[PDB]
Amino acid sequence: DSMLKTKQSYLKLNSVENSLNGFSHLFSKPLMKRVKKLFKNQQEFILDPQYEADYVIPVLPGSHLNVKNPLLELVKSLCHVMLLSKSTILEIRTLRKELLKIFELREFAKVA
Amino acid sequence: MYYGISQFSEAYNKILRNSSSHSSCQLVIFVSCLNIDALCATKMLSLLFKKQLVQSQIVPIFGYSELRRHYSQLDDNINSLLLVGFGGVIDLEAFLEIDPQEYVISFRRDIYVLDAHRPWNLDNIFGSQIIQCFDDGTVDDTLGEQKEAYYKLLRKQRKKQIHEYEGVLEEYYSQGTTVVNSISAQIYSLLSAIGETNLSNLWLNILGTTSLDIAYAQVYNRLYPLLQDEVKRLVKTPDTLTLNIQPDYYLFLLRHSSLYDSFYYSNYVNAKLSLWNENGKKRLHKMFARMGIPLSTAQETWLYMDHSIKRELGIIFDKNLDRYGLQDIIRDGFVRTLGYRGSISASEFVEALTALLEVGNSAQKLTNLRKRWVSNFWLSWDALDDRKVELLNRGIQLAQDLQRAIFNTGVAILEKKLIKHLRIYRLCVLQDGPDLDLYRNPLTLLRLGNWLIECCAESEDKQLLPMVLASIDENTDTYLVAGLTPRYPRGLDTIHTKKPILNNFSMAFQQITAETDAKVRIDNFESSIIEIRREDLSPFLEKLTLSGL
Repeated sequence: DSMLKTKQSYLKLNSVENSLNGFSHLFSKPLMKRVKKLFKNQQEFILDPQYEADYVIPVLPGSHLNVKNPLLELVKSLCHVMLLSKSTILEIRTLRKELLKIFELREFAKVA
Repeated sequence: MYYGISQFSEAYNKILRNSSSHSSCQLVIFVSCLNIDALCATKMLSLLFKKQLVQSQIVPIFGYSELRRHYSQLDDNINSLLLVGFGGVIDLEAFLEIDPQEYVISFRRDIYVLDAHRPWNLDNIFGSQIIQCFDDGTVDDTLGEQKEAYYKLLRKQRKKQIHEYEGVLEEYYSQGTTVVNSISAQIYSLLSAIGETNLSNLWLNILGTTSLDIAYAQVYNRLYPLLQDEVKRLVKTPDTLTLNIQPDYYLFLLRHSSLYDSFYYSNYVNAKLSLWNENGKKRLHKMFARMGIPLSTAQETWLYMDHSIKRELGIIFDKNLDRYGLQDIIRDGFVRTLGYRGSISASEFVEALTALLEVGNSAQKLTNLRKRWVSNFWLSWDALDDRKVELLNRGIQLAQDLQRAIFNTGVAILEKKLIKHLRIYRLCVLQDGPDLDLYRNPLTLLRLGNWLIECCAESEDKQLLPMVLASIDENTDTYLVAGLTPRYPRGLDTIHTKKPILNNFSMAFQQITAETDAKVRIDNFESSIIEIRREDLSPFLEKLTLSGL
C-alpha cells in the first residue's frame, strides 16, 4: 500500500527512479516498535510448555535449512522482499541494520 | 548421627571382616574427581590398605550418570564400597533404586559415603540402614530438632502436628550449599586414634587442609591449630626430612619465580593495588624503590637472588608494607625439605597439583573431554610420589602459564566493563576472545571467577551480590555457566563471620529446570555448574531474574 501511494504521489507531481524513492519512511517507526514487542514476547514465551505449539517450525518436502529462532527468518524474509528494489538499496540496508540492532547481531554476520 | 568420630575404628574393623580375603577383590572406591581433598584422602586410604595387604581397586568418576552406570556394572561379590568426596546432598537409594529387602539376609553390602558438604539429605541419615556415613560432629548438635519431626512423620485436631512437621522440614531445607570440614582431616583423626601416623600422612593431611585456603578460610583457620600442634609433636645428611613452620606470604610461586613476578601475579596485591591499569604498575615500582631492592636484582631467580636481601626480606617487608595496607600478606606456613633437592611449601605444591589437573597429556566429544580429565587425574595422582620431580616441575611451569592466561583475560574483562550490574546479581558473559578453549575446565573457570570475585570485593562498593559467569565452546555450541558466591575481604574480623555466604544457585537452577523444558544437562558433582544452550540462555536468564532467589 505504501509503495502504491508513493508511486501515485510521484505521478501526481509530474538507475534511480523517483516513483519509489521515499516509501520506507511511512512505516519505519511502527515496524520498529512491533519488532521490539515481538522479540520481547518471544523471549518470554519460548520456554513455556503449552506455548510451544505455535513456535513449531513446519517441515515441507525440499526443506534443507536447520535453524532455531523464527523471528530472525521473519525479519530476514521481510528485508529480502524489500531488497529487490534495486534502486533504494541504501535505505533498505539502513533499515535492515536498524532492525538487526534490536538483536545482538551485526550487519554482515553469516546468521543474518 | 550414624557414625560418630569415636566409632570410626569400629567401622574400619568391619571393613576388614568384610574385605580381608586371599584371592578376591572385595572393596571398591569411587572418588570425586577434580578435587584435591578427595585425592589426598584417597592417597592416605591407599597407603593404609596397602599396609595390611588388602586388595582393592580405585575408580575415578566425573558425573552422576557415570556413578549410576558403574554402580549398575558392579557384581554382588563386592562387599564394601567407598564413596569419597560427594553423595551427601542426595538420597542414594532413590538414585540407585536400592531395595533393602533384596539386600537383607541384613548387611548384604556396605556403602560408606564420606563427604564434606554441610547441608545434606536428612532421609539418607534417618531412614536407611544400608547407607552409612561418617559425621563430622553436626547431626549430634545442629540436627537435634529436625530428627523429631522426621521420626514423627515417618483426632481431627491432629493436623497441627503434620503442619508443624512440614514447616520444620521446609525450614531445614531451603539452605545454601556449604563446606565446613575436611575429608583428609577426618581420615587423619581416624589414623591418630588407630596409631599409624607418620610424616607421609602428616604431609597429605597438610595438603588436604591447605587446599581450602582459597574458598573456606574460616574452615582453614579453625583447622590450623590442630595441624600446628601435631607437627610440633612429630647435620644435613642426604636423607633428612624437615617439616618446619616458616613464615610465608600470599604470593604466587615465590620460591620458584622472581620476586617481581610473584608480586605482580599475586591476587591479593593485584586486588589491593589495581594492577590492571598503569597506576598499579607505578605504585608497584614505588614499592620496590622504597624497599630498596634494585629492579634488575628483583627480576632474578630466587636461587641466584642476593643472599643479604634474602636474609633481610622479612625485616624489609615488616618496615615497608605498613603504609600501603598490604600487611595482611604475612602468614605462617609449612616447609618440606628432603635431601639436597631443595625446599617446597604447601601453597606451591597445591598450585602445582591444580595446574597439573587442569592441563596434562556432541556427546562423543563430551565423553572424550571427560576421559581426558580422568587421565589428567591419574597423572596428578602418579605425580604425588617423591621419586618423580619431572612431573612436578612441569606442573609448576603449567601453573605459571595458566596464571598468565587468567590475568590476561581478566584485565581485558575489567577494562571492557562487561560486568553488567543488575538489581540482584552481577552478570558477565565471554562471547568472544582468545584462548577460550581453555575455559572448558570447571576448575579453570572457578579460578577465573575467584580472581574476579577478589577484584570486585576489593572495591568501594557496598553491595554483596552473586556473580554469574558463562563461556562458549564453538564445537558444541553450548554455554558453560557457573554460579559464584560473594566473599568478604580477607582482612576482616571474625565478628562479622556468623555464617558463610550460602549458595542458592543450584536450587534456582533445579527449580527452573523442573518448571521449564530447557535443554540443559546438570550432571557435574558441583551442583552450581550447569551446561546450557546458546539459544536457550537468554530466556533462562530472564527466568532466573524473575524467580525468587
